[PDB]
Amino acid sequence: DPMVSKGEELFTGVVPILVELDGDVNGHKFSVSGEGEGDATYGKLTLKFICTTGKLPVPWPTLVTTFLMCFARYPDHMKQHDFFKSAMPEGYVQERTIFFKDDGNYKTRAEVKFEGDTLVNRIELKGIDFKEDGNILGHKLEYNYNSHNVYIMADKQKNGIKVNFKIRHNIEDGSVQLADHYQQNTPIGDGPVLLPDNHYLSYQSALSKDPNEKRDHMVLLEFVTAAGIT
Repeated sequence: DPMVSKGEELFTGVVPILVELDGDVNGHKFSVSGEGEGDATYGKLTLKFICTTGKLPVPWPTLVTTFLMCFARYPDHMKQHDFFKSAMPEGYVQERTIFFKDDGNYKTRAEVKFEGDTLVNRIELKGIDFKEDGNILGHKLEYNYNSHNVYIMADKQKNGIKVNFKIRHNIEDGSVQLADHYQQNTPIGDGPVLLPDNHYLSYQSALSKDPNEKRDHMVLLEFVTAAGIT
């Protein structure tokens, strides 16, 4: 497939990644810089984020989904389903609203694209209507993360895709904070892009700390594989 080729070809090896986030949650302002690499052949991403403004005002787990679906491993049998890569290198806009149950919401807009050999994820985040002393602004979420399917469909009208999924964040009391994700991706460019049949990505994420790092930070390791189209 000569089309499913240019984009796909960009991910056959290890790709350097840069992530930049400008954040405002209930007027609490913050910036985050991320670096690492992705290897889509194995669905593997390795990232370190730093809050460059000081103390992050929300729990780092809450920002995992916001901080690279073009790095998912698509089985050869599902390569016609890979919207993310087919939009490269001109890239794609990923927008979300993330509804925290009985709390506030994030609204995000990201541009994901190549700048030379680096894959870059530039994000603006706004959060509103949070409780001061809720699970999020009041930092009650454990520093861990659960494995979750992510559901993908065509939005044949924005010439893009819609994505929905729920994240349950473990709270320090043994309970869970739900984060209900609604997502839309559209290509930046005018060229043909793959519009997939319904399928899902399986995600697993592992959070850690750099023992040598004194700034407020998160180390994230993610594995992601496309499925649900046997």
